[PDB]
Amino acid sequence: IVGGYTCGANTVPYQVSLNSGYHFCGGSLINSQWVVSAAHCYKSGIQVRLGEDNINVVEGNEQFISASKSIVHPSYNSNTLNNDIMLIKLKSAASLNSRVASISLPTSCASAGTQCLISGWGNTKSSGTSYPDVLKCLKAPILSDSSCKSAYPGQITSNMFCAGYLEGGKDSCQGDSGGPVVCSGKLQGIVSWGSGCAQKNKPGVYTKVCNYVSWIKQTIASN
Ligand SMILES: NC(=[NH2+])c1ccc2[nH]c(-c3cc(OC(F)(F)F)ccc3[O-])nc2c1
Ligand SMILES: [Ca+2]
Ligand SMILES: [Cl-]
Repeated sequence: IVGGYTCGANTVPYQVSLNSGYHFCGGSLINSQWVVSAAHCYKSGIQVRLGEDNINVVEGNEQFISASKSIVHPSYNSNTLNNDIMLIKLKSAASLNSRVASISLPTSCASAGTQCLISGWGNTKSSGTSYPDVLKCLKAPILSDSSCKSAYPGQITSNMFCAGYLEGGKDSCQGDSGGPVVCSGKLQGIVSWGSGCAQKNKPGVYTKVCNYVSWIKQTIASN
């Protein structure tokens, strides 16, 4: 997260860290045995780490659970990143409390201007790499479709939305991929891609979760 702030320990209880010997992506806990992340974060050997704040120190509240399986959207396109969403089922269910909790899926899409919270352990420099130990947060608004398409002509599909600041300086970045974009208590986006991090007129692009709720429900109901 570039231009963000320290969230504070366990203030974002649905945030998870996907780990393979190091943190490589974020994700969101939606029920005690399922996590939602981005399809481009897919790899084998994933351990899901819940209740984290400093990812390099065991401080208490952490639950490390292995992934039993990851389900990448069948229409995911790695070249356009269209349908960039993945579901991860946990080997055991997580113990939910106030430090570990799931987030609700939306019943309707969010509109432009909605203020959301983006969090993650990704890079904090727009020019270079500084990876934080603790969770960083950024409050950002959803932009209009016209400004988003004007910023990335021919690259935005109906399953994507832009959120951020056109003046540059505040944005999600590499390492934040797969994590949550929460607006009014509902998971509306997943960190997907952007051109560099916090560059002027190059906002972040997020997977539009309201377009996948029946797919998430049907897939969880059959696995
Ligand atoms: N500007 C943004 N809002 C943004 C957000 C997530 C990103 N994730 C990545 C990303 C970049 C990668 O390429 C690199 F390793 F060459 F930096 C790889 C994975 C990523 O998720 N870039 C990103 C940019
Ligand atoms: Ca820790
Ligand atoms: Cl276009």
